[PDB]
Amino acid sequence: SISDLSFTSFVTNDDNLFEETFNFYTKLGFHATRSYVKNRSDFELTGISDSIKEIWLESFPLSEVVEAGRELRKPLQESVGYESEALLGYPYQGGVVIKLRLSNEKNNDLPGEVTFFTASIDKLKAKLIEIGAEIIPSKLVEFSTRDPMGDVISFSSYPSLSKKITSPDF
Amino acid sequence: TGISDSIKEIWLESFPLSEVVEAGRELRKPLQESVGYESEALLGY
Amino acid sequence: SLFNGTSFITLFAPNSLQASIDFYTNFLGFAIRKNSNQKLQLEEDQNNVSIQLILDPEHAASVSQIDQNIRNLTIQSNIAFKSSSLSKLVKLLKDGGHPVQQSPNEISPFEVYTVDPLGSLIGFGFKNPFAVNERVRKTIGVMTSGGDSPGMNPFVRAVVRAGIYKGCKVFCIHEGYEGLVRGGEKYIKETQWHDVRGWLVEGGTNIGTARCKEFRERSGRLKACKNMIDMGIDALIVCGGDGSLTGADRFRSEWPSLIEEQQQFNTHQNLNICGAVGSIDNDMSSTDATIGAFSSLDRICRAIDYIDATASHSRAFIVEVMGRHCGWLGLLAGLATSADYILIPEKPASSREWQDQMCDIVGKHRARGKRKTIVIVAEGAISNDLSPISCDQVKDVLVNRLGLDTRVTTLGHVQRGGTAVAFDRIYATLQGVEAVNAVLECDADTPSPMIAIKEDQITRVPLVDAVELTQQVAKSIESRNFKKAISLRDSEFVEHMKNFISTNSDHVPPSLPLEKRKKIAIINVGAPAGGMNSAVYSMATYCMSRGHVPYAIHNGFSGLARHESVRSINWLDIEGWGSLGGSEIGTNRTLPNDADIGMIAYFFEKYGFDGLILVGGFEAFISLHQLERARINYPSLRIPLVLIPATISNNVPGTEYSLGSDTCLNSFMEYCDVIKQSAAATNRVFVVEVQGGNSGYIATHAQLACGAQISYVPEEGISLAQLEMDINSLKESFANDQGKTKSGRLILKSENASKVLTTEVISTIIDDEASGRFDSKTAIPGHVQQGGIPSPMDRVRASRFAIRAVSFIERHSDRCQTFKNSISFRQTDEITSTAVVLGIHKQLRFTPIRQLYDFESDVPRRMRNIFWSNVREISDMLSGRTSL
Amino acid sequence: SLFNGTSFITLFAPNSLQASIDFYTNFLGFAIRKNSNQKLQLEEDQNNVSIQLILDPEHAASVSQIDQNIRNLTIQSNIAFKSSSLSKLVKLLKDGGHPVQQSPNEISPFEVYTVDPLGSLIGFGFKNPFAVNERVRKTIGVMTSGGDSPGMNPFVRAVVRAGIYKGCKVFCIHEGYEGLVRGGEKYIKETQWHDVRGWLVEGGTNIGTARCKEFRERSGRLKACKNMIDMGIDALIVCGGDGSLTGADRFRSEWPSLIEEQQQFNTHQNLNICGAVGSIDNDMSSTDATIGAFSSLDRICRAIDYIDATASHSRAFIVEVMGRHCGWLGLLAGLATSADYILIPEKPASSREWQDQMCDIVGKHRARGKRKTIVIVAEGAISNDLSPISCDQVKDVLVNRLGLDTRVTTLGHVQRGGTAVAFDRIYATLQGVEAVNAVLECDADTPSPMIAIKEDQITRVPLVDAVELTQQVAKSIESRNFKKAISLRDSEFVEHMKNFISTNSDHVPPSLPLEKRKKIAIINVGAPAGGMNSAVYSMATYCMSRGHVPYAIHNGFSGLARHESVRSINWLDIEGWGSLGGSEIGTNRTLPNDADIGMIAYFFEKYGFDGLILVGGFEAFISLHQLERARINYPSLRIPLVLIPATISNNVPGTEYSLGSDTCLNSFMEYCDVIKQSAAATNRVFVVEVQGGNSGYIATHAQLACGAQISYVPEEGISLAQLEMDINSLKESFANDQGKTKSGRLILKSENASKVLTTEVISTIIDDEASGRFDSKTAIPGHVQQGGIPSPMDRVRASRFAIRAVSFIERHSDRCQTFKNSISFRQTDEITSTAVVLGIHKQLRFTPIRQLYDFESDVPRRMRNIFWSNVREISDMLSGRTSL
Ligand SMILES: Nc1ncnc2c1ncn2[C@@H]1O[C@H](COP(=O)(O)OP(=O)(O)OP(=O)(O)O)[C@@H](O)[C@H]1O
Ligand SMILES: Nc1ncnc2c1ncn2[C@@H]1O[C@H](COP(=O)(O)OP(=O)(O)OP(=O)(O)O)[C@@H](O)[C@H]1O
Repeated sequence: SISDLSFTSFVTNDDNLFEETFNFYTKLGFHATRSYVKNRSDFELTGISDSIKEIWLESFPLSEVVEAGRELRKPLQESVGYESEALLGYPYQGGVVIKLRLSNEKNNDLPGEVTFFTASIDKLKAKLIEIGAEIIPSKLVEFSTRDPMGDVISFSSYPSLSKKITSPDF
Repeated sequence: TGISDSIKEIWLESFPLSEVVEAGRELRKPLQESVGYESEALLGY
Repeated sequence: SLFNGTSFITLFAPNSLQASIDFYTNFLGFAIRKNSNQKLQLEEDQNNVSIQLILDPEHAASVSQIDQNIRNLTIQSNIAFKSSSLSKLVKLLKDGGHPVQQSPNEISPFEVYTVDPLGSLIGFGFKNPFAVNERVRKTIGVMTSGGDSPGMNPFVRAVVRAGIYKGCKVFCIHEGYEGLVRGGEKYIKETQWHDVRGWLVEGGTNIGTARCKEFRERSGRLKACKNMIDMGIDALIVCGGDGSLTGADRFRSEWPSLIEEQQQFNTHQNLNICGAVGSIDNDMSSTDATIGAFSSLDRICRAIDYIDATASHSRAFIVEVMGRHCGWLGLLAGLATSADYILIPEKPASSREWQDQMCDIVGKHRARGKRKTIVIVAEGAISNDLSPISCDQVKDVLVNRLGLDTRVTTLGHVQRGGTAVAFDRIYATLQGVEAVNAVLECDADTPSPMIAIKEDQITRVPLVDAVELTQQVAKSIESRNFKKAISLRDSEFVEHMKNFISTNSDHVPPSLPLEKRKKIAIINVGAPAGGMNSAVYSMATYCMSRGHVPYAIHNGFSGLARHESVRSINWLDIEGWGSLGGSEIGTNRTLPNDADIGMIAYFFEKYGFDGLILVGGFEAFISLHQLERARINYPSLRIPLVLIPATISNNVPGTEYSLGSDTCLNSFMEYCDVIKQSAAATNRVFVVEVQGGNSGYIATHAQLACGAQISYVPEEGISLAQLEMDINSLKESFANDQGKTKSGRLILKSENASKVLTTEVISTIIDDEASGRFDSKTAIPGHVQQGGIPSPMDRVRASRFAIRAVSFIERHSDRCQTFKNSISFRQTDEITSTAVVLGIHKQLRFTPIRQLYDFESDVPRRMRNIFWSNVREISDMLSGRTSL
Repeated sequence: SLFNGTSFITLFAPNSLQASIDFYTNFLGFAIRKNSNQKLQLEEDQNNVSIQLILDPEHAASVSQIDQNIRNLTIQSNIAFKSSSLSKLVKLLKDGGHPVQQSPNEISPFEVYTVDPLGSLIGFGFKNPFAVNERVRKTIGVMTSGGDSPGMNPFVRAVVRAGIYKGCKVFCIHEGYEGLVRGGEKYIKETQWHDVRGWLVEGGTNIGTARCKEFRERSGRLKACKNMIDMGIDALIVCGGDGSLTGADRFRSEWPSLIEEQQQFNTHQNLNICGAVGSIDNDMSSTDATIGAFSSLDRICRAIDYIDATASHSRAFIVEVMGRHCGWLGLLAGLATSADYILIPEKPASSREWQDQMCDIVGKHRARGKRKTIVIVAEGAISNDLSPISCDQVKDVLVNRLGLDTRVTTLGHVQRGGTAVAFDRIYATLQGVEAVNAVLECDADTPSPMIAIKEDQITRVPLVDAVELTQQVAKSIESRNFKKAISLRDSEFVEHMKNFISTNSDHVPPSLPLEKRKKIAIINVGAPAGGMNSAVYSMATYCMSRGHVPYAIHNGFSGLARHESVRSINWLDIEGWGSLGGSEIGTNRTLPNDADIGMIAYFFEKYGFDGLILVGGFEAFISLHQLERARINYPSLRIPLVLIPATISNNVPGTEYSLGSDTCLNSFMEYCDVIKQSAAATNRVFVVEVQGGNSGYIATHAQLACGAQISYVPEEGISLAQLEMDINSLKESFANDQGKTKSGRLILKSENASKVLTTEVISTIIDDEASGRFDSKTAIPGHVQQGGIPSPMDRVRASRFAIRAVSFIERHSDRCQTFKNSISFRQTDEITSTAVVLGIHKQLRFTPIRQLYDFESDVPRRMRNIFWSNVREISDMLSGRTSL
């Protein structure tokens, strides 16, 4: 009874690789929502498998932007198709947890990859050429890219990919 | 205790000398039923 | 944003792919998409879950195999899934042969591995309480045989009611076998439900017993057989002694007495017979306790207690005990009252004359300081050469060989009179119920059963095998193989015999070599409970017997940490402790962490304790866990830690019996009897407030033992609908009392059953609803239910458990000293096993604190899953209660 | 063992030794041993403490100096000492210029440095609660002047009692100056303690006021002077308005009227005079509030509230307000009731005609949706050219220039009548007390005082300087410098004027440039309190005024974490919120850590909040601390966090005033009045149960405002001895009622004062002890004391505080974004300053949560050091209570 995917975790031994990966996604629209380091005040929810540093990045979902004419700001859940649930309701839902292991011990990276959805395929392609590399695709995948981690990019389970502001029903 | 932090810490104790109990078997430590033990608000003398 | 969502996970397989296809489909609930292009795994409709699998050689078989084994150490990049109720998937993986990683095993994130390793699962984005979990007819005949045994009336009451409830006519065969042989309406009377009213309190046998000379011959056995077929009795239930049941067994084999002198012979072709032991002796071999044994033991100890309750030199006292065949009463009384010398048939003097043996033991005791010498003489008191030893024989040795003024106390019929003790009432009742079921469940291919108790649990044992075994013991005594006779008796008897002689023997050189001798400490944690002092007495005397140094930690963990309350235990100072109520050491509810855990650890190393015995309730339970978990910090705590549960409540997991619960049960049972008697004197109900806290154990058992109509328990609570139903029950009960016995009515309400509907509130509602037809009054005795003088059962059980505790510490100390003398202690499985809870389960077993704390307890403010569910059902059956 | 003990510490010095000798002797209590061998430091007798100091060159000056500075970074081998009460040594070191290291600053181990660094100190061996800490006569004359002002009777009551208590004759000068000029027994009557009974409730002035034409001239001023010397009045207390006090001030300077026409001239040589402002106007310059101002403001708002409590297009309503010189009543009513347009003398239309100004503002409001237009017209309503603007003038503009059917409401005498509001009763009383003390403490070299309130605190200000300043304001208005006149008024007036025009102005372009515009959120945490909705209304309207985006977090932290309750605030939707009771947003007691702190943090970043305003009680206080402490984990929380205390209790540290306490005080005061009135009708006492929890603030103030004989508070508790003493007081009180006014008797008991001695128990004890001479009845209103419609004070204070909160977030947001956009956040001092509590202290100040949580609060189950100690003393004085 798995709803969807919660997050992807990337573990590294090299701090230099860790920080360069953080800055890579930072340039790509990610925001660090939670941070950890070796102080007894720090809250622990994730830390195995332990970790010396951990940065939780979030590329926030897309909601129906509010007009006020001044400059555009995010709405609330007073939005178009928001249906309140027992917990939170029902908006293009992606978070990636970056973990850093000690000096020593640690497994080697296996061959698998993750494919994320983008409603701005060309805008992403342009930032990647402005930053890193753009791998050619195989199979829904539009293209692919890399850092110590190789990743794929396409459109979600829906038919197509950027109308954030939705059409209200009749 | 852990500052000043620390990766490892060992607390060693060379226990005080008390009035040893006879039982003839082999000698063992007494209690605070000992000679000059005077009980205080906390622990005694 | 630009990373707008998460479309799918892409996995590359070596060349084979199918193993993973089977895993993600059976374990995760995925499905292969229709018409595959080469040779997509989607979960379900209206979703967005997808995993892509490709057979391209991009992932190696050698690398993947090495990575799987590498993970078998309890780091790599992974993928987490949002999934409700992770607990169900973790069990499905573990049982499917897949290892998993989780937070408190309660649980937060779950993580397993496939050919595609590290497949995580979270129960939510960030920290918070998780995502909600999605979507047969036969007429019975009862009889009693042999001498009066307390509990015979409770048994008959049970048989009459159980049989009635199961829809069958119950006949009470008056004057046992005599009544069975003579027959007729004169001796075989049909009994009604209301005819056995308040028989719980009644002593002896209301039916009656008689020795039938004719039934000893085939002459009478045939006459009895006719009378059963004439009365239409399809089944017989005998409640009596050894021969009483052997004669029933002979009657069973001799039943094929077809005697031509066919309608009746066709119907009444087979004898449905069931036995229950109604004896004070406890001589029957296939049961641990016979009905009346503990009440008789109680009468004896009541006398010994009175004897001990005085001053004086040159004084000896003889307690002449009833019990012709067995020495159980002598041995247990001797144990419960710490008697100097016991004369029982299983253990006569062997290497020297009984007079020399007695005088030596008595002498040693007086020499060390003990001024009140108590000698117990069994009815079956015998010498090697089977010569019976009389009381006068024993008296003259004490008066002439020693200078003691001896005063003999003889119980006689006292040992058969009085009401049955709580244990006898509870057990005789359940045995009565079982006897009916056994008799109904019986089929011609099933051997005739005898109802037996085996470590606090009702069982069925073949009567032939039990009759044969008792004879084997008598044969061993008569053939002068006493050592053999002792082993032939139940395992509890052999343990008690060992326990007694060891505790009776400080005044003889230690039984262990110098190297094997240890420093064992004892504490009392929680509220006082009967047997706390007995557990201390038995442990100290057993330690002296082995050559150990027994230490007592006065006034719990607070006394140790704040005051260095480690005190030595002197044999003369602990004189009469086994019979004293409360805690002489001092007990409190202070936890090791509420006192200084570092200071407890410091004193443990200062005094160099090789083990610890905790005697106490739930606080002592938490204490064990707190001491066990602190082992990583303190090597001083890396020693065997044993808990002997002691609470009147019985809220501690690990045991089915907590020390002091029988003492408490019996005091409350005596209180309830007086209250019901008072109700019987005036159309009145009593709402009796019960102790035990959040544990409904005492009210359950008191309801059964007293004949209470209802018992309101904390596990169930009190609903208005049940309260209205129960009040209407009372309304009807009193409307139907017109004609029957006025036995009185009780409602037992555990204080914790309702905070709103209190004893006082409940009673006012009864009066309101009663509309003058009857009244209600409360009975609130208070937190006095503890009781003074502990029950002989509590004194005895505490001795047994204290010794098993010392013996466990002996066994495990060697293993512990490895973890003690070493740092780098990673808290293994070999060490966690040493922090244990001693308990009764169906079997006497030590259970590691870890499994009971994490899984078997309401660790929180509740301090408590119950076992007594069946007892509850039966007590509602016997009182006509209708639940909802 | 072999290392049996610790003899002494040996320290080596470079060549000089003396600096350390001075340190260990002054700071540690050591002493130099008698007759030194070369050129030993022992502590005391019957001990074993010793430190050896040697001057041998074994330790270098360069190395030691470098090590001392190296330690100034908050590892090295050290020595620890066993020392009781470490707190005292830590203060002695820190203040002596020595740095120290400790555990919770409460504290466990203390560590400092000398020339011999790292000298540790522990308060015990291992973890446990620490080692216990070792070892003048003059006769007064009162008068009232000017128009009726609620609170004049409470003031006179105070003066009569205070003066009596201080041992001096009090005379009440009837008909003010007229009575003073006419003199005699007819107007100057001696007043007794019982003569001012129940005057708290009484409206207007029982003494009376009269405009004396003669006193305006030297003719009368002389006659008045004679009458005082004839009556033997050594001191005068005037309670009145502006001119009423200016005339008293002129009488003060003109006092040297020796006039020969010497015994009396020698004694009555100096005029002891004291002033108190008895005006509804609030025109006097050196005080923040005049006596009667808030009651008058209350009458006005009561009318506006009734006007708003209806439907309708083409409707306008005019509220004609009494108040000739000042615009304070108009401005505050306008603010409290969110009026469209106010016509006050300090702010007449300047750049355009008042009709054009009014029509524009009114028009804009109607256009945006507001259907009920309320226009407030001051008595002093004026134009630029000082032409007075009438109601009819205003009516015709609304009826003819706009199509509105206008209905005028004129308060008239309503604005002077009725009982004084809780604030007026409390303040007038304390002012009366102070006026007496001031008059007694007066000396010829001391300038005549006027009693003034300065931000909820009673002060003394020179009457001449206050008279001069009020004239300066009048001069500014008359000289047409309104901007100047506004600045000349008290700082609260200037802030309120700014607050009103900004909240009145969404319908005009934002006051901040695009870059400086932020996203501010608001939450309500705890139980509801009057002003919660006003704080929300004012914050949202002020945000729109600046160009910020106001967000409302519905139903506290639980609503955010479990349901994403971030909601936008629309101006039309919040119509009338400033006047609504409770919390429209939704409030609860759920803490950020009891809700998901990670989820709160997630939504803070999802919506990108630039600041947070918490409106609530102690749970909102803990909430701040919990959000502040989570900043290390979540960059999203590294923004200014501001708490505006809102509790009826006033338990939150940081403020002396919590929002809703005046609303609550007033509702309970109204309840107590009815109860006392009922007691007055029947020899009866009422024990009135008071709310506020563990905070005794409300019962303290209710005792003063209602004239309760006793108030039982949680900080003091209720002793049996005090209860017996207080009951005997009641016994005597009723025995002495024979002859005096029957005003009734109250005892106020905070529920938390005693768990055993409850309202109901206390009252039954009174009846038992009373022996039929009087009876006792309880009054338990319940947790209803919250109150609906918040007090004008609460509506006004909430507006002021909400704006100060937004303004703080504006100031601190730039600094925060440094910590927000950066990882490696080490939790500095620059950031901890942003998590603050807005409060009143003597001064309106923001206090960092860290200092109030760690040091100023009972963080635990108590949720609460008090300031109201003096108020308590005075209320016991005024009621004749004797403590123990
Ligand atoms: N009947 C008894 N009652 C009480 N204690 C006994 C009894 N028999 C033995 N003991 C305990 O055992 C200790 C040793 O007893 P003993 O020296 O006579 O050896 P034994 O093996 O039990 O005797 P035997 O070989 O004659 O049967 C006694 O001193 C006593 O403390
Ligand atoms: N008497 C008033 N009553 C209510 N709001 C007022 C009043 N005077 C000004 N305002 C508010 O201030 C806003 C701007 O006021 P305005 O357009 O008249 O400029 P101003 O500086 O107040 O006027 P002036 O220069 O004529 O004194 C109004 O739209 C309204 O919010």
